Amino acid sequence: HMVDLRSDTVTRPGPAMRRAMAEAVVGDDDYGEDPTVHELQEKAAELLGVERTLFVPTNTMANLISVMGHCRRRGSQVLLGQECHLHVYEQGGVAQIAGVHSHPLPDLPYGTLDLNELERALTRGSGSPYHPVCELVYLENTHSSAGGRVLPVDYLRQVCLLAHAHGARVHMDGARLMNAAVALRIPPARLVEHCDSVSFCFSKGLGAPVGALVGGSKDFIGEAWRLRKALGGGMRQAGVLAAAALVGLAEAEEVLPRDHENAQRFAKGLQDLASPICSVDPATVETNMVLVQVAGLPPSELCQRLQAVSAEEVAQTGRAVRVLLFPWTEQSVRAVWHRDVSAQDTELALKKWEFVLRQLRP
Amino acid sequence: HMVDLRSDTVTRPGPAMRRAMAEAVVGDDDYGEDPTVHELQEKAAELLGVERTLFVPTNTMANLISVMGHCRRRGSQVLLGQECHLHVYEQGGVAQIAGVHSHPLPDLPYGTLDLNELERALTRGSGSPYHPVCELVYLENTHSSAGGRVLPVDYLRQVCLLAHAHGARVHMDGARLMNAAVALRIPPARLVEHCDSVSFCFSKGLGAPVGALVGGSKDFIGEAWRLRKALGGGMRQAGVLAAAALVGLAEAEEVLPRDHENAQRFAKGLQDLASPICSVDPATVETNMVLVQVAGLPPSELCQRLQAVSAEEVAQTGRAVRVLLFPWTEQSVRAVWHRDVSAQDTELALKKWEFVLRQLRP
Amino acid sequence: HMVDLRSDTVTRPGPAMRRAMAEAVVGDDDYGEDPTVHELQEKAAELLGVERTLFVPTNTMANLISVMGHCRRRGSQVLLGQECHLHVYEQGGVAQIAGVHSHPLPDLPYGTLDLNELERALTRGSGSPYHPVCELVYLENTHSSAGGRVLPVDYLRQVCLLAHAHGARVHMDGARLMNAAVALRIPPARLVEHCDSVSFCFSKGLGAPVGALVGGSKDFIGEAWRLRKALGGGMRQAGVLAAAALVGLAEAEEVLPRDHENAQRFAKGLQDLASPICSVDPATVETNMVLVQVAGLPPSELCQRLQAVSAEEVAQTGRAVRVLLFPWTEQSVRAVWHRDVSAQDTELALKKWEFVLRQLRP
Amino acid sequence: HMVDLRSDTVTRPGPAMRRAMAEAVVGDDDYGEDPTVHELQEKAAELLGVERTLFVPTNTMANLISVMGHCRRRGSQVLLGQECHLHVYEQGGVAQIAGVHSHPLPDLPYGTLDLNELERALTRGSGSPYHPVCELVYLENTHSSAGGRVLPVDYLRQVCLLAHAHGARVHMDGARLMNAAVALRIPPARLVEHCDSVSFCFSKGLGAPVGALVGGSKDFIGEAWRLRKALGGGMRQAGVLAAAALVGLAEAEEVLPRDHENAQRFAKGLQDLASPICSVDPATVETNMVLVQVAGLPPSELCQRLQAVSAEEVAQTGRAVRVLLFPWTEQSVRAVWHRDVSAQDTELALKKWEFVLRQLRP
Repeated sequence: HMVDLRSDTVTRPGPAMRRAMAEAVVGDDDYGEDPTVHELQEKAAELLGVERTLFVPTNTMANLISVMGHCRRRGSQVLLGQECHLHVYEQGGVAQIAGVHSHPLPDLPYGTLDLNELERALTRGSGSPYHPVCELVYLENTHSSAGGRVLPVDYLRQVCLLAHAHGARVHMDGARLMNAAVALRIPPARLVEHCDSVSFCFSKGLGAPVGALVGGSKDFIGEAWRLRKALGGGMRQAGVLAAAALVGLAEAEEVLPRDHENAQRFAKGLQDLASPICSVDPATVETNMVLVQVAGLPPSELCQRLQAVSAEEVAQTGRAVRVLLFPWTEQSVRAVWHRDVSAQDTELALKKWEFVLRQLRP
Repeated sequence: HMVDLRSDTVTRPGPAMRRAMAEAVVGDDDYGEDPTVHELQEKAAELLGVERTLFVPTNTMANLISVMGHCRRRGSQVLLGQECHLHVYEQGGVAQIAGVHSHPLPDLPYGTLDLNELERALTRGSGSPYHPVCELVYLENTHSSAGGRVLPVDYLRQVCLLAHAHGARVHMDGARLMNAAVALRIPPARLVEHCDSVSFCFSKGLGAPVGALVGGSKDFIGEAWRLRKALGGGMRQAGVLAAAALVGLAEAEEVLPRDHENAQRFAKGLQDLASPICSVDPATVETNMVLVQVAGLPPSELCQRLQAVSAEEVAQTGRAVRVLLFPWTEQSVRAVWHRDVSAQDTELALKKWEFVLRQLRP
Repeated sequence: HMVDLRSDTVTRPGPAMRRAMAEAVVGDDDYGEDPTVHELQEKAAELLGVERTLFVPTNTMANLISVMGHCRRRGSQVLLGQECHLHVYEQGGVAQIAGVHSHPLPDLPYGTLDLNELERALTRGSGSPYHPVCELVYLENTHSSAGGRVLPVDYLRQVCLLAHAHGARVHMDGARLMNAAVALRIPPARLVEHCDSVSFCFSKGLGAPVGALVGGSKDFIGEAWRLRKALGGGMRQAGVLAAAALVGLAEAEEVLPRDHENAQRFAKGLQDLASPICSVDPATVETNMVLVQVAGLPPSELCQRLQAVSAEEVAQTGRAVRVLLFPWTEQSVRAVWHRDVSAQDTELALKKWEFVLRQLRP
Repeated sequence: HMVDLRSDTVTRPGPAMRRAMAEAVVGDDDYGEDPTVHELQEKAAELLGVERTLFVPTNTMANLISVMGHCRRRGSQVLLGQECHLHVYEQGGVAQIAGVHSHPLPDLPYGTLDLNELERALTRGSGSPYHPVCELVYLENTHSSAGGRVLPVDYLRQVCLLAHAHGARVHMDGARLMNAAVALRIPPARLVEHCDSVSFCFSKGLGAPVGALVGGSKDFIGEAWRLRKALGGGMRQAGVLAAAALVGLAEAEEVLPRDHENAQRFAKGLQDLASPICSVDPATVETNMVLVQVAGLPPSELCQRLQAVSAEEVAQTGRAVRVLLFPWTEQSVRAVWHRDVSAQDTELALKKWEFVLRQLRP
């Protein structure tokens, strides 16, 4: 048996999604003739509170388009977090493709940036010609590398006040924005109100196979089209993909709460083991991610043992469960939940974790 | 009734394709865990005679990845045609994204480049440090802007001899490579043998909704992966799209011959009208495209009249056919055939053309 | 004896220039505290009829700054000539540094672009989002590769009318602008009136060791400063160089006429030889350059023989003159005059040419 | 009277330098025909222990060329300090020109990078294709923003061991490398032994008006030539500037010690005042810079008062000294010494500082 908690991107299409793709009404999106893509873009615009949206192949391209759309001036700068996904896991595309300078600030704690450090940075070269012009403050909600932490609304409000005062825009990587809205029990628009543009990903917790989009004003999306075209994201009959994304958008408020509960149950379960090797504070499990601190064992070996199966596992547990995880830091692993991990899969992953921990107990 | 000959990208998925998408076995392609994508990449590699292939969202990204993969040296240059699709209809991405210099040579005649001009250009800065280093010769087969002209094998052989002598690679934009192979009645590999890398598009004549790929050696595709990632083409469960592309690849040798026949029938039909306004040489209709020369009427108005319907059309023709076309040059329009244009649609488009021509006859 | 006609860049500083450098009042130009640089920028602004000017190290950087200043929009395009210096002999910097697309048009004939082809190109993607936006028309006066041909004022007037109608700017590479003004016997401002920005080079015919500048409006030069800084052209005590440039600017109207006369004398002299190997039309020698057509001998060997000295040369000529020249095309060489080539040096170069031609006469 | 301690770039040429420029033997450097430039490049290569050197207009271009020379791979990364000059005061050229990603690490303390953080960063994506490839570790000696701190030899040795193990090169911004060599009383080559390439600036403490250069192997300088050309640093008769740089290179070991003594005298003098507003630890004044901590007064106003002159200054001091300084941080100012600040100017600047401090004493 397999329980894959490496990422929520591994979500596979359900039967309602598979039917929607085979029954999609499509056209050439490059000509603006795909009705299902237009339906997705209009519904997502209403959900996010933006004027327009633009369907793209990946959330990577959506972030890259947004940065290029705000930071067009030669000698522009993005203020972002040093552990945000754009700065670490996107090939440095801000530089090698957008040609924009990046100024990273510490964000590990709770995915938030120190408002004092952010103000000092926004003021350093706010008018001096010797410094690059900060045209964008880049935010990520939820913050992936911090464990799926939720950015509060008031923090988002303070960032926009600080950015819009120094003549900068605000973009929010909302690759897991619905995970944040459900955690706060607020409509997603309340978070997007405090930003100029937003990314939104269907291929993670929502369960769609392919797709993301850029949200913003008409003018910003108007120029996002040319950038999508130049990067090679201007597909033809994309309504096949948008049909599946429409299904996941409707099931979001019902599917995502179960991912948060399963992650919280796992964190509480690991805590109830009182192991001197693994330590988790369930109060830090805000969404679908659990960061487990490891001691005395390299995190890679913990993932290797949890993925392997032994005859003694079948003895003291009963089942043979292969738990898939990623080593995150030098002293921690990361578990991500999604709709293909059932609550019974979660209990089985807890039992595998008990067995592995016991077989190496100091 | 609608007969859309603007482009072969408007092909809509058939029932076999719609079923394949709903029945696709998928995984995360970013982890290399989608079996249907791997099946498409292996079959296409055997079809094209390359070591590996890499599925991408669009043929635009496939060309951009190839140029970036060959022209990485700072101060690199691409030798290409001044009417090739990359140089005209791709937002100048060779420059604004790849940062590579372009040297266009005349290609309008038959999509071919003068081998003397190509040799003189390859020799100008072949060793001088004052000139950019030519690292790629860019070819397009079939050539779109010239009317779908087929590049002969011997011409491809001479280009590689000239390019590989001066230390340059050869990439072939094969957005309509199967249209060329069927026209020559040869396996597609015979054309790809004379190039280092190749693009291949499923979303045109093959009929798939979304998808293209890069073909080449293992090492070239190995680095194409990082470039696909940075540009935002690294999708997750792309096996949904690759399932439809596998169907069109199997129906290619049976679907494309009908597109060439319908285009040839139309060109002969227009010729049998002997109109002093429209003139076509059917000998120039090598694939699925027909360039119609217009006189005394702006090509935009000809497209407007062919798209419109009048009561007199219903009189002298019987049916109300809306023929969709694009104005190509200042004195010509362009018609492109595909599997959604039936042979009976072709005859109806001929009758609409007769009516329009007669109602403005000088 | 050496007569170096390879280029007019080989001009060495005179005693008045050497004194001006040692007596220059200088400061930190980066702080705007060098008075001699400010004096040069103000005098050149009055000479060219622009609002401001910005001293730069090379004419290469001046052209690169101008292109970057006009073509900042992502997906911008420059319309230029396929034999202009920017497109051929500047490492493709428009692409690898500015990230701008280039659309070259034929200019070899007389350094001019066909106004019909220029209008058809400016109209192709003037409003379509599928094409790059043409934001600059790039002109070169005098045109180097064509033999120092002068662009007429009326042609410059027609280009601006055509460019400013389609929302594009006009930049003029005036690396040899004074050579054109003296040829037309008009103030240099009459040429710059028909452009938005201009380059101007002191290190060629004017005789300065180092220096060039960008001319334009206050706002354009204001942003040219940031670009000069980013490229590494923001020098400190540049008044040392600007002092020598001020001397050459004052001697221009007296030094350059002698270069045109010496070149014209050489062209007439070569014609009076009636050789079936070398042919020049003196009517094509508009400035300080002479293109000599060669037959039966590779142009490289002609340069080798003219540079070499034999005992038979000392016999039938009397002196041993080493004439330095560059092979230009496959059938032509290029001679460029400057202030370090005296009129007596010109006669000696004619005699060397007679001897070489006679010793291989068919 | 003026005492300008804003920067050491304000050094003006001396009479020996002014004579050297007027007596320089020059040629076209673009053709490699300037003997004085070749003399400077050979002497500097012997001084630095590198194979070749390449004269450039500014130290900004020298750093930009080096980064571009090492980080050519698409998706390359530079590891540097977040307060190094390249990352803060160079328009973000690593991004907007070189297209390279930057990973800044904390360096403020002593200009050094934590070897553990540097190892963790070099190991994160050392082999993973999901991360950019670190091809350069960027060091600055002396570190400007930290107060001219000297990087020890052993630290340089440990950085190269760590960088060369993970397949990265090491470049050292030696804008003030001679200030470090004199401080350590070691030949400059001992520092350059622990790097692959080096920058070296003549226009600061050495006193030359214009000039810098890149040092490295033959192959690295060979490609630096093409990059210098593309950026517009390929000057013609640069031997005018190289003659002055040769004079400053010979006077370095005699001029720079006086700048360190004057700075140390000032730091001790300010300390002997025991003011609760200004505080300096003379042990932190390693070279020609003094960072003065300010309290109760914004650093801009302290610079304003020290620059202004009052009748009460002429009373209690005797002279009217205008001390020029830059505000550095929110709580500190920065003073930089050079050969145009005499030791008697230093004492006068101390007396002005006493007067200003006393007139606002809490």
